[PDB]
Amino acid sequence: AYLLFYTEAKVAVAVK
Amino acid sequence: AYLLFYTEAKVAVAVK
Amino acid sequence: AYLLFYTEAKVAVAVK
Amino acid sequence: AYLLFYTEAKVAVAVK
Amino acid sequence: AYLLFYTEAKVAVAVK
Amino acid sequence: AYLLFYTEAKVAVAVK
Amino acid sequence: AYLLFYTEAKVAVAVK
Amino acid sequence: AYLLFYTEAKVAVAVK
Amino acid sequence: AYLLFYTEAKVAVAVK
Amino acid sequence: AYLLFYTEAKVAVAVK
Amino acid sequence: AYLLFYTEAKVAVAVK
Amino acid sequence: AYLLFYTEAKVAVAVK
Ligand SMILES: [Cl-]
Ligand SMILES: [Cl-]
Ligand SMILES: [Cl-]
Ligand SMILES: [Cl-]
Ligand SMILES: [Cl-]
Ligand SMILES: [Cl-]
Ligand code: NA
Repeated sequence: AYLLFYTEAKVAVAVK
Repeated sequence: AYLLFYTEAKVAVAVK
Repeated sequence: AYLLFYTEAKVAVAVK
Repeated sequence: AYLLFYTEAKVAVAVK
Repeated sequence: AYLLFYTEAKVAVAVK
Repeated sequence: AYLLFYTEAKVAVAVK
Repeated sequence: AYLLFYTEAKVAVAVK
Repeated sequence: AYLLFYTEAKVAVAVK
Repeated sequence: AYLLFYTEAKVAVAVK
Repeated sequence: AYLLFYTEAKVAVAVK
Repeated sequence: AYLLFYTEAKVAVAVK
Repeated sequence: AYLLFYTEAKVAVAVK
């Protein structure tokens, strides 16, 4: 898996 | 803010 | 676990 | 020049 | 935003 | 500018 | 040797 | 302080 | 492929 | 191979 | 081993 | 400052 960044704006991180 | 890694095992990432 | 940059395009962080 | 990781998502390397 | 490694020790990733 | 990666196979680097 | 970021949390740089 | 990669070539770490 | 910081001296980014 | 940087004028990156 | 950033003030680096 | 790597054998790190 890798770290997925996404914008909420502010940066947030998910794991895929 | 900074990236906080934490284990649930698997690593998860929060933004503090 | 290791935090390893990679690219197959942009870069991502793998969790190993 | 600095090599600065950033994200707007994947990561990219800015050159400053 | 930039992803900047930093230390005050341990190392952390700042989001700026 | 930032470093752009592309497939040429081997990874190759350009600048945008 | 590689310089590999890792986390067990903050991060650290492994020498492999 | 930030740990910033840079290049003048190989790379290097600046402590700012 | 992975982008791995590497040194034997200065640091380089290995493509693996 | 390694990422080879050169500062020519914008930075340029070769794969050696 | 791992790189240890510590205080001596100035930061210092030990290969632990 | 910047991190200087030199071999004394084992590699030593100095902050210059
Ligand atoms: Cl934890
Ligand atoms: Cl805190
Ligand atoms: Cl680990
Ligand atoms: Cl900054
Ligand atoms: Cl520009
Ligand atoms: Cl410097
Ligand atoms: Na969310």
